[PDB]
Formats: sequence, structure tokens, C-alpha cells
Amino acid sequence: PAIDAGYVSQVIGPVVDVRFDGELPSILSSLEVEGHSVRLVLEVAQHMGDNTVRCIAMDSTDGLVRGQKVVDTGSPIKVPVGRGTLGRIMNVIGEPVDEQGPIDAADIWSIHREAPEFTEQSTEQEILVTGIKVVDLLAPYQRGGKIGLFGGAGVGKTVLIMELINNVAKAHGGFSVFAGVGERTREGNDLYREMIESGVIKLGAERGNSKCTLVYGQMNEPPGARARVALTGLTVAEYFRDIEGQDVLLFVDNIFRFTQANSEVSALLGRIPSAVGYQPTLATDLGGLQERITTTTKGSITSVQAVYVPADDLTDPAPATTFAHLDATTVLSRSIAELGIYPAVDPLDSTSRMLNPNVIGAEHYNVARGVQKVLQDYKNLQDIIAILGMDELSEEDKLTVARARKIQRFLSQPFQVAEVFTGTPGKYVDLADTISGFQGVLTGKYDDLPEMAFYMVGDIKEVKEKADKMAKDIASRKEADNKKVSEELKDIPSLDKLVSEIKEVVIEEDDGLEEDFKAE
Amino acid sequence: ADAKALDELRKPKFSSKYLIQHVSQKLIPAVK
Amino acid sequence: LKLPTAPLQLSGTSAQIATLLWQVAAKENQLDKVQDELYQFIELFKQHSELRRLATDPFVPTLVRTKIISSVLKDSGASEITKKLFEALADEGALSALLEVTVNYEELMLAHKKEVYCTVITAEPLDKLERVELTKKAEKFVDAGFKLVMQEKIDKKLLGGFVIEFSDRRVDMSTAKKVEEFNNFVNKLVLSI
Amino acid sequence: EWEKSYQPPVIHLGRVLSVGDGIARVYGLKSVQAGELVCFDSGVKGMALNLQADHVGVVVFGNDSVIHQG
Ligand SMILES: Nc1ncnc2c1ncn2[C@@H]1O[C@H](COP(=O)(O)OP(=O)(O)O)[C@@H](O)[C@H]1O
Ligand SMILES: [Mg+2]
Repeated sequence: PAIDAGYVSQVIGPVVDVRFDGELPSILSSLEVEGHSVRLVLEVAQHMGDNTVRCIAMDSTDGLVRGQKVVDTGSPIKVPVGRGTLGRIMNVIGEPVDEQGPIDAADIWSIHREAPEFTEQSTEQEILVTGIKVVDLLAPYQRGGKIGLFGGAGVGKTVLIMELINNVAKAHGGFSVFAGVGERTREGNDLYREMIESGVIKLGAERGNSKCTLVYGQMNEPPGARARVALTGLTVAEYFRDIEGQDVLLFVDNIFRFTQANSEVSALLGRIPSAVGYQPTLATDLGGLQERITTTTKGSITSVQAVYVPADDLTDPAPATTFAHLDATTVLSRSIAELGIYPAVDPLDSTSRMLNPNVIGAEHYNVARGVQKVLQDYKNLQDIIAILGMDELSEEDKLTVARARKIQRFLSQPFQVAEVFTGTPGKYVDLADTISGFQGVLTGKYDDLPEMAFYMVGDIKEVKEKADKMAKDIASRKEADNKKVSEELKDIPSLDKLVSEIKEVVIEEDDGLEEDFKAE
Repeated sequence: ADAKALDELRKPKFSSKYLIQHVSQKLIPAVK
Repeated sequence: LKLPTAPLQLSGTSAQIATLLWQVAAKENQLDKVQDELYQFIELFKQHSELRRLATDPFVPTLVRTKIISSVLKDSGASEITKKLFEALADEGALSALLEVTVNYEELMLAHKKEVYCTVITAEPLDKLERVELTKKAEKFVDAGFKLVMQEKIDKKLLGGFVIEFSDRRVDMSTAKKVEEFNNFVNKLVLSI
Repeated sequence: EWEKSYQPPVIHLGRVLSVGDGIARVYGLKSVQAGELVCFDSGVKGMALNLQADHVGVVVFGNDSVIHQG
């Protein structure tokens, strides 16, 4: 085994160099390190020219010595795909990290593959109703398209993607794959428990009846792993699309972490940096990923990729490159999230190619364009409202201000998953009902209603019901407040009777710290 | 390489003279 | 096409020339001839000034340097390996890389000659039962079947004992560090006890 | 009990090529690990951060004004 067993030459962080005596591996192939604590998989990214490859390590390189033998697998990183992966959590190399035994593997597919060609593309435009009002009104999602949820650092793009999972992913019929690219590990555990409690993930021997495969390379992982977990989720979704031939969902969380992991790696490969600090190969790496998430003739991948923006900057090149690859774009803003509006969809920046008068109907299209027109004419007057005040505007302008303030509150909606922390129950709105509601507010059937009746309600019935509730309670008054609190017959005990009911805990002698440190 | 393995060439270590003897008479007309 | 593998891997761009030189001279089994020739060229650079002027001056044309290194190395029984090496290293002005290609070649040959060096530094001149008892304790630090040589140095700072200098690891079995680690071990207890 | 259990251990050492800008280009240390806590002769610790092919980059956990070449 002298040939085809290379040794580690040098290590710069997550970048490992292997030097071979003969038969260097092809680029994008997987290497294995002999005698490391965890199974450390390298992945060749370059050829350095002195019989030396330059590998990206899929785990930590802490504890690598520059004499360690590295074997070649002669193949890329290959993950276990098939129907048996339904209900498993996988890392970037295809191991189960949910502790339920090995993965029942139909086939072993590599994660590096060419995108489907031009003639294999499908040109179909059918709507995907999600129940949110801003999505189903102003930027309707293509069923089999690509969806980007921009906005960053606490605007609610991870809540919105759980709402999209909860709405679409159970009424879909096909499978689902959640690829967590560099989001929180706690969020992955929360989604795992919430998918076990909902029934889209089952355990035991009935694992195959589940409809969701989890692939997690979450934000604790080194930048070698976060750069490849999106490709593993793509391989798992592409087995269902290419071989099973049926339509899936692919919710990729924080696809900015893919570009950021490749930028953390490409700082140490010695490449010259591009604009603000990213790699030069941003657009090609993001194309070689994002063009694999496409609906072909045989199947469909309906992807909702959350895109984190850095420091709320849309002219940053890492989301501005991503803007070209998306069909329907849902930009979230913090200036609207600081107004209490939820979900904080920016209505004058979030677009879609489905918003066309030939597809979704001229009624829905004209309602959406009128809503955008009213909000834009409101946005032009914002400095005039700021410095000069509401008391000098025109009549038509201070009517469009009131209509825009009503539709801004009306675009907000309580979510089915957000009620864990807000109390308000979530409302799944149908499509024609919110179209008719916004048609009514655009025509002016609800001018005399209060503005806070539009806040956090589902459809056009519940805004009038909340107006009736909130304009009762300004005139609701009770005489003497009907307490009847004192002198309750055999109800309240004495204070010491309730004190004696309390069982008393003992105190186990000052932290006991030496007894359970000399035990190990 | 280091300096420790490079200072030790300042002492002569050939243990043969079949090159430095002959070409020392040839080098001066070669540069002439 | 079929080159024998070097015994230890090395660095780049000056150690690679030594790796190729050891590979080629091991295909020809002249592995100690070319080491003698490189030693002769090191001392030949030491002797005269018109030869180190071919490696430090940046205004010598490459034509006269190539023709000087060919017409000098035409004769005197020089190896084909060293002749073509010096032709290729004088064509590109890499004659100043001789001093650090021969060191990596010596490290390669020392790996092959299966001989590792050491240096024992002492306070007194060693006697013959001190020496043959020293070799048994110092051989336990080498890691295979080698030919560990034992060099001798004398330094009065040690109060007896020995310190092995392997050029990559150091075994301080001296008494001057034994009493130095003794006085450090007491004062960590007097401050505590 | 300290003399009857006293074996002076073999220690793989390495020279310092250059020190400055919070790094110590350390020659040698072929058996060092990426992220191994190294310890200079002046007592100040360090971490073998960049394991290069020709040296080992060591950041200095402390003031590097006590570290020389050699
Ligand atoms: N629909 C919503 N209603 C109320 N609060 C929300 C909603 N969506 C998001 N939030 C707030 O946003 C916070 C988390 O945002 P998150 O989805 O984690 O965005 P990011 O992942 O970019 O931080 C939550 O604490 C929640 O209070
Ligand atoms: Mg989140």
C-alpha cells in the first residue's frame, strides 16, 4: 500500500494538504484520514502542482499531524439516498446523527453532479397557496419554483419558513427535505421534536411512512461542513426527483451560510479576494449549487431557501448574486418589523414572476398592483408626514394615507407556529378571500373602520369582528365590577393551613462538589 | 533546510579531490 | 518513468531538486559519488571568486554562464548526473541553490544509509564503560533498526550525566537539570505545606 | 517519592525562525498537532495554529517580547 496512500503535508485551519507519491485523486473527491479521533473526511479542492492536493476537511482538523496517512476513496462524498432516508437526520457525509441505527440505503449517490440540461427543463406556472396574505397577494409562489426569503438578523425568516413547512408541507402529498445550512442546532432539535409531534416524522419500524428527511450541518460545524451540507440536501432531494420521479419540497435554511463557508475556506486557499471580502468564485459556486434546484420534466423541487443578508445590506454581493437565481422573492425588512408588523414582508421590494395578468387572473393582478401603488404613494409622502405633519396634506393624499395605514396593518397576520410566544391564534387565509378583502379596502368599502381592527386578523370577516370587539370595549362598563371575592363558603383556607400543605425539600450539604469529582 | 544544517558546510567535507584539483586550472581561461 | 521512491519526503523548490537528484542517482546507484561531487562543488565555490561571481552577480549573461559551466564540467571524470544538473541549474541562474540542495540530499542519503546522528554532551571525557553503557540507554530513543552514531562534546556547566542531542529531540539526563528540577519541586511545596 | 519516580522525558523541540506580528515561525516540530499547546523556553505558552510544510505557525498566548530567534 505504498501507492494510493498519501500523507498530510500541511494544515492551515480547515484546509489540509495531502502529498501523494502517485495517482493524485480527482478534484471534488473524498479522502479519509487514518488514525483521527472522529471520521475526518477531506475533500480535494485544488491540485497544488507538487504532487499535492489541497483538501477541505468536513470536520475539525484539531489534532492533525503532518505525517498522518490519508487513503483515497476514489469517489466524491457519497450519501445514502432512497426511500429509507425518510425520517432520518444526516450530516454532510451521510451518517445518521439521530441515533436510530444506520441509514437504509437504496443507492449511494455522490453530491457533486452536473445540473440538468436546457432540454430537460420544464416551463410550468401554477400557483402555490400558502395562507399568508402578502405572499398570496403580492408575490405568489410558483409550485415547482424557487423562493428566497431575504432579510436578516431577527426579521423572522426562520419563523416564516416554519410557517411555510406547517402550511404547505402537510397538504402537499409528496415528500419534503429540510436542509439546515448553518442555522442553530437548537432550531434543528426544535424542528425534530415538532416533526415527531406532528407526524411527518415517525420512529421505530414505521419510519418509512414519514414524509420528511432532515439533513443538518448546523452552525457549530466547521466551514468545510457548512459548504457541503446544501449539496447533501440537494442529493437527497434529487434522488426523489430524478429516480422516484415525484414532486418534493426543499426548505434550505440560511443559504448565505453556504457562501460564507466557501468564503471562510477560500481565505486560506490563497486566492485573491473579490469585493467586500468574499471569494472570487461566488457566482459560479452559487450557480453550480442553485441550478441543481430545478424542476425537470420528470419531477419537481419546490424550494424555499432562506437567504440571510449581512447587516441588512441588499447591495452586498452575496444576496445580490442570489437575487438572480430566484423566481419569487420575499424580502423581509427590519423597518417594518420595528413597526410591529408580522410577517415583516416588504411589499414594495418582494416580487415574483407569477405576478402576471395571464396566469393568476386580472382581478388578483390588478388588486396587487393597486396595493403596490397605494403603498408607494404612501412611501413618497413619508418625509412630508415626518416634518410637515398630517394636517397640511391634500384630501386624496390623506385618504391614501389612511388606506395605506389600513392595508399595512391588514398585511400582517398571526401565524400557526408563532402562537407559542404571542398568544394570538394563527389564521390560514384562503386565496380568493384575501383577494376580495384587498379589493374591498382598495375600493373603499371599509374607510370608517378603525386601523387596529386590521392588525393581526385573517380575512375580511375578522377585521369587522375585531372592530366590533374593540369598539365594544371602549364602551363596555360594569357597575361595581361584580367581584364577590370575600366570604367564600368553604373555598379559601387559612395561610398557615396552606403553608402546612407544602412539602419541605432538604438541602444536600453545600453543593456536594468534591464527592462527584473524586468519583471519576 | 535550517541554519544548523547549513553552517556545517563551512568546514570542508569532500574526502576526495578529483573535481576541485583539475577545474581550478581550467576556470581562469574559461573566464578569460 | 519508473523512479525509486525517496526514503523521506521533504519541502519544495530546493528539496525537490534534491529529491529528483537522489531518485536519479539511485536509479544509477551513484548515491555516494554525487554527494562527494556536490561537496567538492561546495568547497569549489568556497575557493575562488570567479565561480561565486556566476551565482551572486545579476549582470552575468546566461549564455556565458551556461558555456562556462559546460566547458568546465566537460572533463575530470564528472558524473553525467552532476553535469546535467549543473547545466540545468546554470541555465536558470540557480547555482546559489546548490548550498541548500546538497543539505536536503544529505538528509535523504542519511535516511537511506540507514544512519541517524546524535550528540552526547558531557562534563568529563567519557571512559569506555561509560560509553558502552551510554549506547544501550540512547538506543531506546530511536524507533526502528537504525545506525544511531554517538558524537561527543564536553561542557563544564553540567555537573555530570549526559544530554543527548538528536537534532530534533533532546533527552536531558544530566544532573545539573536534575538538581534544577529538584529545587523547583521543593519550592512548590514550601509555599503550600 | 519524587526521586524514585523521576524519568527525564524525551522532548521534541524546535527552533524559532522569526517572531513578530503575533506569530512565531517555529522550525521543526514534525510531531506537533494543529492546535497543540506549545510552550516556549521563556515560560510563555503558545498554540500551533498554522502547520505549514516548512515551519509551524505559533500564536503567542502572552507578551511576545520575551521570545527571540533561536
Ligand atoms: N409572525 C411573527 N409574529 C411575531 N413575532 C415574530 C414573527 N416572526 C418572527 N417573529 C420574531 O422574530 C424572532 C426570531 O426571528 P427568526 O425567525 O429567528 O429570524 P432569524 O432567523 O433571521 O433570526 C422571534 O423571537 C419572534 O419574536
Ligand atoms: Mg433562524
